[PDB]
Amino acid sequence: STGSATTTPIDSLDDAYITPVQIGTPAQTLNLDFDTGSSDLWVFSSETTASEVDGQTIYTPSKSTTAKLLSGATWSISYGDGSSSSGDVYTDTVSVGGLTVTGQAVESAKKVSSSFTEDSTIDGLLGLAFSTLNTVSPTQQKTFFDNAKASLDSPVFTADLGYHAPGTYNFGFIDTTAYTGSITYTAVSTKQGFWEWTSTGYAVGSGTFKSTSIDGIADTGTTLLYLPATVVSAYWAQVSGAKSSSSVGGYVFPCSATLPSFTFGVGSARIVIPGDYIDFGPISTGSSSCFGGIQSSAGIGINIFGDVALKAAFVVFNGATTPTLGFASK
Repeated sequence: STGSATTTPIDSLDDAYITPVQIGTPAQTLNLDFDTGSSDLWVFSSETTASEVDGQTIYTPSKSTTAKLLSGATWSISYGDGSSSSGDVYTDTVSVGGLTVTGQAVESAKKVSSSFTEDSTIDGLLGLAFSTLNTVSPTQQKTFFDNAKASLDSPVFTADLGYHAPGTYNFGFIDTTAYTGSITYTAVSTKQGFWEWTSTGYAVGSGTFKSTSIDGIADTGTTLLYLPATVVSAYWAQVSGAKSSSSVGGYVFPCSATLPSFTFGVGSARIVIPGDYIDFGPISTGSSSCFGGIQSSAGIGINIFGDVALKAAFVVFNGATTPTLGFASK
């Protein structure tokens, strides 16, 4: 089997991407944030505290003839941005782009933190990291991809995120028309539960490539590119007037600037992030200070190849017995 679904930016800055997902019988369609940095499929629901729901579409398990309470199971997750959610668990039928999994754990939110409530466009998350990170207790549950894998034509999914435009998540096949050149594959460590890999270096603009190992994760659920402070300083030093602002919380730059590209290495191959992809717009409405799309990972503990990086590439998440990642230009 295969599946193919369009993913759409939630706003004009590509702050996140939403993909429609069918849950239950009859189908209830919710727009979920596909997140290769976590491993829980959770939704706003009829059980979510009413004051914490503000415009999201909810899953109502009582209206699904295939929903079953997973008795005793609870979940609770906290994300790298400080947001969180928790609740109980149902199993139900879940379909993405024509690919159907029966018996998928659908984690129903009883509580969500303020940033989830405030984002009316995201109805939940669909985790695509390794199932060892799934938070369900006392019986850990499998991700949608893990449940689907055996049925897929090939044990892979691909992320093709757009810049200021829709893109595609495919399951079970590699669309050879969706990229240019060849796909360069690189090793993955699953020891922390992430799609963790090692970039071979970077360049800023037309500058010479610096060969240096940068361990990090491919995370579709993180907006920006988080890299070591040395690398980030070298980038922003090329932008007149750019500075790290403790009050804003990262590097800012004059909105009048034209930004240089940033290149990252995948083995001997190179992925070029155009400068425009690094512009996240005014820090507050009407400001002439703009927020940078490349930020320091120093306070995280891990480098994160988020959407800024991934949207410049066609990315293969290869879930073969030994997982690997593939990157192609597009």
